[PDB]
Amino acid sequence: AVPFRRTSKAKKRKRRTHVKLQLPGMNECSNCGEYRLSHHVCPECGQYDGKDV
Amino acid sequence: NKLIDEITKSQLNPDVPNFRPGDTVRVHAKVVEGTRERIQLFEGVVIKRRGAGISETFTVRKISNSVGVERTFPVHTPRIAKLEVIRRGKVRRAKLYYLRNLRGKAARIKEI
Amino acid sequence: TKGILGRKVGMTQVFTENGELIPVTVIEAAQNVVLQKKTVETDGYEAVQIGFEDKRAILSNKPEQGHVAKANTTPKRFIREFRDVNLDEYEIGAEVKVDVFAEGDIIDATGVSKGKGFQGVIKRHGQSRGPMAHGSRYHRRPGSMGPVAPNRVFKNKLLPGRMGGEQITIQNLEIVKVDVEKNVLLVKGNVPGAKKALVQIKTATK
Amino acid sequence: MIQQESRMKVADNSGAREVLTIKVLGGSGRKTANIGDVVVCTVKQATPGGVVKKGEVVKAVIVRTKSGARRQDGSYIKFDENACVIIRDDKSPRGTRIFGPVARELRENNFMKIVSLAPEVL
Amino acid sequence: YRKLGRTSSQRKALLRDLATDLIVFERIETTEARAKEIRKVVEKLITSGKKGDLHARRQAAAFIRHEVVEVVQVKNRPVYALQKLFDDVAPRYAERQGGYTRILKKGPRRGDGAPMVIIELV
RNA sequence: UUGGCACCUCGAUGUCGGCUCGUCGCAUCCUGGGGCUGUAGUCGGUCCCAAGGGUUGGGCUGUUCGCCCAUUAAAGCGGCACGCGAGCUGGGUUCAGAACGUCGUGAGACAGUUCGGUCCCUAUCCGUCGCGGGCGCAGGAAAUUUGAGAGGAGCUGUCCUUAGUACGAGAGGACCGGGAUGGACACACCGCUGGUGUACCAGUUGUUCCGCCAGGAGCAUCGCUGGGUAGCUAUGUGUGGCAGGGAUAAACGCUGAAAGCAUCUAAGCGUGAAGCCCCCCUCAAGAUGAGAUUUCCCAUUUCUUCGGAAAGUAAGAUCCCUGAAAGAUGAUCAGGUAGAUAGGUUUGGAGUGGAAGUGUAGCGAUACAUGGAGCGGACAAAUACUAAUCGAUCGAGGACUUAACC
Ligand SMILES: CCC[C@@H]1C[C@@H](C(=O)N[C@@H]([C@H]2O[C@H](SC)[C@H](O)[C@@H](O)[C@H]2O)[C@@H](C)O)N(C)C1
Ligand SMILES: [Mg+2]
Ligand SMILES: [Mg+2]
Ligand SMILES: [Mg+2]
Ligand SMILES: [Mg+2]
Ligand SMILES: [Mg+2]
Ligand SMILES: [Mg+2]
Ligand SMILES: [Mg+2]
Ligand SMILES: [Mg+2]
Ligand SMILES: [Mg+2]
Ligand SMILES: [Mg+2]
Ligand SMILES: [Mg+2]
Ligand SMILES: [Mg+2]
Ligand SMILES: [Mg+2]
Ligand SMILES: [Mg+2]
Ligand SMILES: [Mg+2]
Ligand SMILES: [Mg+2]
Ligand SMILES: [Mg+2]
Ligand SMILES: [Mg+2]
Ligand SMILES: [Mg+2]
Ligand SMILES: [Mg+2]
Ligand SMILES: [Mg+2]
Ligand SMILES: [Mg+2]
Ligand SMILES: [Mg+2]
Ligand SMILES: [Mg+2]
Ligand SMILES: [Mg+2]
Ligand SMILES: [Mg+2]
Ligand SMILES: [Zn+2]
Repeated sequence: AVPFRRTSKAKKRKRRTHVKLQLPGMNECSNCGEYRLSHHVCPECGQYDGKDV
Repeated sequence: NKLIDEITKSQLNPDVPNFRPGDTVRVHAKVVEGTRERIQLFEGVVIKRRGAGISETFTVRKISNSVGVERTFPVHTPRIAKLEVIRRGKVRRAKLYYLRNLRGKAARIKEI
Repeated sequence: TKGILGRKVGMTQVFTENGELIPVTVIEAAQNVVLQKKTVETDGYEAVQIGFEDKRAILSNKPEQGHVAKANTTPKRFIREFRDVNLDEYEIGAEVKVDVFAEGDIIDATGVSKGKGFQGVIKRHGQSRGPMAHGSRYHRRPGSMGPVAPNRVFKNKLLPGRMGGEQITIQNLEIVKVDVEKNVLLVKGNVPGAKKALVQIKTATK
Repeated sequence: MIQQESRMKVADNSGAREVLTIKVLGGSGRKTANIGDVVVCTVKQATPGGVVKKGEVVKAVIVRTKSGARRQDGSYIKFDENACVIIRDDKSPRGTRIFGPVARELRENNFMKIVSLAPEVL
Repeated sequence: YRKLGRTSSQRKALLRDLATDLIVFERIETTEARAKEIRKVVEKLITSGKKGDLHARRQAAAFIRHEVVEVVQVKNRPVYALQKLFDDVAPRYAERQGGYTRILKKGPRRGDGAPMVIIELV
């Protein structure tokens, strides 16, 4: 039910070793020349990097 | 499954006539009594026909000595010498389970 | 002792000559090749390594290609070792057909059971529920974790957790039919795993 | 599929009309009795002037059940109700007549006198 | 099939609403889970449209919403979503076996990070 | 156990019985082995070895206990805070109400009874069960594995035969051996029998809607009702505890002195338990003691006086994307156009049970025909129609010593 002891700084920091974000999966487009998520449409060009819209 | 169809195909009894739930059938069932094999007639209404291929079963209901008896058979069992359709019933559904709660007159199936 | 690898196709039923009706599992076992023979001199134990199903090149790597090239065969989906075999039988690259078994042969079927995921003690360990009424607030729970004295829980207090996907051996299944042109075994009763599951059929240890 | 407290019609000529199952015989923790199994039972309803009387503790063989029986040929039999026949320690009925159909399983369990007396054996 | 955080009746209403939106607007932005369910339902409506007969029209009518798409003018009569499905949309997929929709991934929505997509006819 | 003492706890160590979950001891209830018997046989008695497994469901009472009914091979006795209330119950007890008997002048009280009476808590740590990430394992990889070590399993009835033999005056009635078939328990699986099956099919009520009719839709527990696919399932089905081996316990012996005999013991040989160790099933090299086999990649560039460093890569892996046989999430497995991975489409299938429209008959409700029709989630096969585009990221260059070949 309740913490028996306060958690130390070290123990708190160890617990947070895995609380982090991953870098987004992205790459530079050819037509745009700017970064985009793979398998997404590129807004810089304004369409899907390959398939024109 | 196409491979299970191919493997079981040889065990499909082609002598099996066309019957539906509601039909009155006479099952000529082989019966191994003591030592010598015997034919016991079981005549009743087909209550249910379920499953596919070699696994297809049907159930025949009769009232024997004022007690409902249901007999369920594999369609392709070789322990059925002959299955003859005695009369074609006019019913409105595939499973005649409502017959289990009806006795005489109320349990009559109209013939086609 | 003979052995083969097949996929579970599914279950059906067959009428025996007697007239009895038996449930069977259909095991398809096409494309079993002998890949490697392990000896006491080289590996420390006798075993024959059998590769089962053919696999597209782009699904195989160079290490795999190099290992099946020794047996002049294509990459294989499943590779398993058989111990207690006679290595004098089995040439490297030889096919292993389902006619190594005969109708009436008693076999052991080994496979991975179906995955049920996270399961409670009622389904996973067959424990009893608490009462559902009479004021009970104890239905599908694991029971006392143990006595007080040892200020801790003993090491096989059964609890919820991931359920199936374990290796299982069913012992003493009768082979009911062997169809070589279809590479099919019919085994009386059921064997572990979903449809399409690897099944290792070998001669009964007993 | 008969257990302790299951009631059964008595398919015979003895006084008993209805029995209550006290015990399935043949095993320390045996839950359920099927066609051809012997149960110990008490008589709950009796026919006035019958041989077997109300409150009597008797043995009975189950001769038909709603939970029926599977047969080796892959066929099944199910009846519309659960009935039993009161027997002696030798498998003979206390009554002289058996009423209603009776399952062929009795012949295999060696209840021959019952099978002979039955109007139909399915 | 997906439960989309909705009861059975709520989910049928949602599918009918989105299916009609895609037939009427020909391109809509929605969540990925919704789009992956909509493609199944819209492609079956277009199949009905291609079948073209009264029985198929009435199967579609049981599903499509009674929405006015436009008012065309001969007198000015409204065009209903069902009419657009059988006269405009279906006929333009007469030589295309299936695959009447496509889903373009867009990016996460600000207020809830929901992965948004364009689903469009073609 | 009934007690004695008052040492921990009164800034709380919840107290009876039951439920759930067990685990341990052996002073053994059953099953196994054995000695003695006032052991003819069948049954027993008593003692020794033995803790592997097993050890029932009800009636009464809050009960524990106990008596009883019916079984069973047997219905063991104890410990674990009289095991287990941050796991449950709350009938009893130990609160406020009320009443009876009784005691008390009374307020009230009990070697007593009776009816009623708030059971809180989001898990920090260790522990337990599952599941990932990191690094290690003197190069980097992909598979296949050995098994130190661990866990699981371990129960038992009845019938037939041997044989109405042995034994017995009869009555009765075996050992040992051989067979069959159960109970309970476990594991797997859904072909069967059933259950469920809220995006399957049908019937049907009320009311609202789709302009009306017809045909449909909404809401009423999925409105209700009758069925039901995949999946998940037990009450369903298959299978298991087979048969062994080694060493032993109690015990029985052989040979055999000490002790010219005798003596199973001192030297030395054998027999001999459901028990021990194997055998069977599962996990297992973080087994840092980091094992083995097969196969793959190779010795790159620029720096660093030096040791070493960093930066492109190889084999290979990942991100990302389509998913399910997998799944809380990670993971696992199937795929990513070197394409059937999913959706669609086409053809099937199960399932439902005869669509709409039209026609015919009927005054009509309705019936019949067209036509096993129409519909048909999740099942099957084909088909590249839609989407798995395009990218990126990580990932060796192998220390020293000695010996042996060489
Ligand atoms: C014969 C009994 C002996 C005493 C019992 C215990 C005690 O006082 N328990 C409290 C408990 O009350 C609640 S349980 C309702 C509390 O949650 C629990 O922690 C705890 O305080 C109460 C029942 O009296 N003492 C330490 C010794
Ligand atoms: Mg699963
Ligand atoms: Mg229970
Ligand atoms: Mg509850
Ligand atoms: Mg401790
Ligand atoms: Mg509703
Ligand atoms: Mg003192
Ligand atoms: Mg304190
Ligand atoms: Mg002892
Ligand atoms: Mg009571
Ligand atoms: Mg206590
Ligand atoms: Mg308690
Ligand atoms: Mg506690
Ligand atoms: Mg007075
Ligand atoms: Mg009270
Ligand atoms: Mg909790
Ligand atoms: Mg924690
Ligand atoms: Mg260790
Ligand atoms: Mg089933
Ligand atoms: Mg089913
Ligand atoms: Mg309505
Ligand atoms: Mg109308
Ligand atoms: Mg309303
Ligand atoms: Mg001597
Ligand atoms: Mg020995
Ligand atoms: Mg045993
Ligand atoms: Mg496929
Ligand atoms: Zn671009």
